[PDB]
Amino acid sequence: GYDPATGTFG
Repeated sequence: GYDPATGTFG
């Protein structure tokens, strides 16, 4: 779920 690339959650 967590977006590591952008550092968000989607």
